[PDB]
Amino acid sequence: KLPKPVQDLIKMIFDVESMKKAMVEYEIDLQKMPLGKLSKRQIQAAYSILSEVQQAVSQGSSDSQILDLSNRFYTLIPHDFGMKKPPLLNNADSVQAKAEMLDNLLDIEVAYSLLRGGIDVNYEKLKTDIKVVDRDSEEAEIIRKYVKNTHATTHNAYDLEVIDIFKIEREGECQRYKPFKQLHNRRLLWHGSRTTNFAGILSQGLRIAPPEAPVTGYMFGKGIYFADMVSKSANYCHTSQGDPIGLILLGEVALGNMYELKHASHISKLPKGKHSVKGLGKTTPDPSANISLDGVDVPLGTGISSGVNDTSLLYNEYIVYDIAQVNLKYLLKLKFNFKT
Ligand SMILES: COC(=O)c1cnc(N2CCN(C(=O)c3ccc(-c4nc5cccc(C(N)=O)c5[nH]4)cc3)CC2)nc1
Repeated sequence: KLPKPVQDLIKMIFDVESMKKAMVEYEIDLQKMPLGKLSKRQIQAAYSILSEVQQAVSQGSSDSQILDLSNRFYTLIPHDFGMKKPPLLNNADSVQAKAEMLDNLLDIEVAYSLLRGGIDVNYEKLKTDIKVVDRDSEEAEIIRKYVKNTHATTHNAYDLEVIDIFKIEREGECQRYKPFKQLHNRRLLWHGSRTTNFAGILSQGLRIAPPEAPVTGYMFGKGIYFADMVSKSANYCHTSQGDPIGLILLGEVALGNMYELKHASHISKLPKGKHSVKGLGKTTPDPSANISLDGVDVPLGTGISSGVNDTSLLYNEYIVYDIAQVNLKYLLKLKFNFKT
């Protein structure tokens, strides 16, 4: 009954094929730990094992206090390690991969638990209004200016192809966002993610990392992270040429007084007065070219110098610390054409 490209979208983000493939990747044992068996106790409780483990990554527990811990992680999240003894979780390079693993499992769990309980039926459980923006229109044309124009040259692994442009209103967000709709400095910014996560995103909104989750890797702490160049968000689609179709959001995020840092602070509470963090990049879109939809900054100028030496970022990052500061506006279906 819905339009074709929206029916395809729901078959993309509820594809049980993708989910199983994403666990064979992470070397999870699907015999002991199938899709159904993924519960929310475990991921929180696995995260928990990546408190204590990290809680002795800087002291370095010693195997007397590591082995048992590194062990007790595999009780809940079993793995299938070829023929080589299980990689012992005793470094921050290891706990990174596992941090990103549970980060993904959590939304794969959301996707199943929605599909399993009670393609128009799966649309219902996304609790999101999904409407097609039409190619030839203007709304269509200023989204494409932004995608072609703010492609960064450091990101030369792919050309960016727009397939479908959807308009999105998640149930309850409009109300949640009224308080921040009157805040100054509001931007339509990019947010990329794995398509296995999008079941979780559309249904639950963009969340901040749970408190059980590790220290660092989080440059500007546990917040919702946006970019102004599509490439930077495009990269967190983690698409191979095996699966060359990604999903990237546009968000209205109400940034207000941006706290402007040029190196990592694990920001735990924002300064009285500040509403977001702005990681200052080397390159920033032509601020000349910044356009205005409905009292929202659409920064779609091409890359020029910010002029700003003495940053650890090649490109800007926006972070909020309140889920209510985001109001998701569009969802884009992209093809990744690769260059080698
Ligand atoms: C053990 O400590 C470590 O060394 C370590 C631990 N954990 C880690 N890691 C696990 C925890 N980490 C994250 O969940 C994380 C992932 C993505 C971003 C992010 N940044 C963005 C900037 C602009 C736009 C976007 C976007 N998606 O549009 C951005 N997304 C941020 C954080 C980070 C990686 N890495 C290292």
